[PDB]
Amino acid sequence: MKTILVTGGSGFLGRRLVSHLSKNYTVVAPTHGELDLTDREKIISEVTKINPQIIIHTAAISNTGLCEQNPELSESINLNGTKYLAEAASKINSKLIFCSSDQIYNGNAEKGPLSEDIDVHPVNVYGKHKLEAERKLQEILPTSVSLRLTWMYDHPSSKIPQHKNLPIMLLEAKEKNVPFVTTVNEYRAITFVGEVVENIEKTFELPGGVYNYGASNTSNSYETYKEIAKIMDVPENLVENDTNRFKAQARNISMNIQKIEKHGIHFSNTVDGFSKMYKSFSNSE
Amino acid sequence: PMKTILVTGGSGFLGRRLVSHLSKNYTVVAPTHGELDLTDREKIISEVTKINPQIIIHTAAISNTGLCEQNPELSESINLNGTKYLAEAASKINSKLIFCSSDQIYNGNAEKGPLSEDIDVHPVNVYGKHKLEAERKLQEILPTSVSLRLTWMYDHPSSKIPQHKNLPIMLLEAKEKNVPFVTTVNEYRAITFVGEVVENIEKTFELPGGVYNYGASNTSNSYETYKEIAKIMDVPENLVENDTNRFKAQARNISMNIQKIEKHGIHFSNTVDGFSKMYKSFSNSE
Repeated sequence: MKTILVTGGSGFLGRRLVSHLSKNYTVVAPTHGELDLTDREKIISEVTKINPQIIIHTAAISNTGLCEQNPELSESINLNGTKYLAEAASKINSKLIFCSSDQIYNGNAEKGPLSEDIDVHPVNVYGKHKLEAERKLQEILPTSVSLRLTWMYDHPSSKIPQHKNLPIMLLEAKEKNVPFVTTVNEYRAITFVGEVVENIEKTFELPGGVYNYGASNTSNSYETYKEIAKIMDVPENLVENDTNRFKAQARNISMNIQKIEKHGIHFSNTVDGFSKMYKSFSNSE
Repeated sequence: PMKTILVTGGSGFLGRRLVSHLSKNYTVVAPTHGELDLTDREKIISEVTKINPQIIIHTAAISNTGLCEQNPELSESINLNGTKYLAEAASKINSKLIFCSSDQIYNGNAEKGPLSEDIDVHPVNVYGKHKLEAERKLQEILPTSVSLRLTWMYDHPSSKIPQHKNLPIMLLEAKEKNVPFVTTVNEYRAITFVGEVVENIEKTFELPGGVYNYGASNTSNSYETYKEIAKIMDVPENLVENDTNRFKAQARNISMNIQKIEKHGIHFSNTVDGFSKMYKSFSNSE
C-alpha cells in the first residue's frame, strides 16, 4: 500500500489530487499548522514516521505580499522548506513530484512551443522562485520529477470550490457585460484540471528531470479565449485585445510536450481540451 | 448611539487585534469570508447598506484570487476588485473609510532619510503596486477616506494571540538553532509593536481625508536596529549578520516621516524605544 505525502492539500490542485489519489493510495495531507516545513527536525521525523513512497509538493515556494495582512517582504531567495522536504525524502529514497510552472519560460524571447532543455530566465518573482526550487530539487534528489504546470481550471459549474479562473471570468464578462481584457502578446495554455490529475500516476515512474506537463497551444491568448468564449455562447465583442500588454516583448510560455508524449503521457491542446470537457460534463447549458 | 464599525479581515493579524480593541467601546461587526464576499460588488453593496457602519476599517488582504491557492493568473494588471467596491458602498452611506496601506510604496524611492506622504513614489514589488493603486482609487471615489501607511509589525513573542513569524520570533530562533539572522546595512525600515498601531486607531477617525504615514520611526539601518533589538532580547550579538549584497543597485529606504500625524496629536514611539516599552510591559511585577 504505497503512501503518498502531499504538501499543499489546501490548494486548488492539492485538494483535487488528494481526492483522486485517495482511491488506491494512502494520502497523508497535513496543514501548514500541522506540519511547519521550515522546522527541519519536525519534517525529517514526520516524513520518516509516515515513510511515504511518493511526495507531491504543491505548497507555496515562497510568496508575494498579497494573501497576507502582515507580510515580511524580505525579497530574498526564501528557499528552505523544500530543502528540508528534500533531505527528509532522500533519507528514505522517496519519489518526489514537484509542481513547477510554465512561468519559468516567461522571459524567453523565442517563438513557438518551448522545450525543457532551453535556457531560461524568468522575469517575475513567481517564475524566479519556481526555477530555483527546481534546480535545488535536482542536486539533492536526482530522481525527482519537476512538472511545469500551466494556468488551470475546473469546469465552471463544478462542485469542488475554486477561485476565479478563466472559464469563470468569461462567464462573468457575459453577466456584467464588462469585457475581459487579454492580448495577442501572450502565448499560454490552460489545462483542464482533470487531465492534469488523471495523468499524475504516469509521472511516478518517470526518470528524474524536468518535464513540461499540460495542454499545448499554438494560438495567442486573444485568439484562444475568443474560441473558448464562442464555445460558452459568450459574445465575441466581450473579449478585448490590449496591444499595450507585454508590448516590450511577448510573454511566450507555450510548452512543447513531446518529452512526456514519448513516455505515453498525452494532453490535448487548449481549445479541444476545453470543448471536450465543457460538453462531456453533465451540466445542462 | 454607540458608533458602529465594520472591520474587514477580522481574522487576520491586524484585523483581529482591531476587533478585540474596539468591541467594548463600539458595535464592531467583523464578518468572515462566508458572511461577506469581497469579490462580489452586488453583495458588498447589499451588506454595507444594511450594516450601515459609521466607520469602515479595511484591513483584509485580497486572498480571493488564484494566486492564493497556487493557481495564479500572472497578469501585470493587479486588479483591485474588493477595495474598489468597498469604496462605492461607503460613498452611498457616507461612511468614513480607513484603509490599511503600506510603507512599501517607498521601496523604489532613491531619496535618503524619512519620507513624507507628499512625494512622488514608485514601488518596485507587487505589494507596493497593489497598495498604491488602492489609495489612488479610494481618494478618487472617497475624498473623505483615510489611508494609513503601515510598517512591518510584531506582537510579543509570548502573547497568547497568534501571528506569523515576525522579527522578534526570528531572533529567538536564531538563538535556538545558532543560525545567524541575516539582514543588511542597505535597508532602512521601521517596525512597530501592534499595540501602538491599535490604540491610536481611534484618533484617525477624525483625521481629514488623505494619506498619513502611520507607524514607528527609524533613523538608522536594519542592521544597527536589529542589533539593538538583539541585545535587549538577551540573544547574542554574533547572530545578526549584515549581508551587504542585498539591495546593491538601489538601497531599500522605507523610513517614514510621521510629522503629519503628530501635528494632529497622533504620536508613535521610535523602533527601539517602542520595543523596550512593550517588552517591559509584558509580565507585570509580582
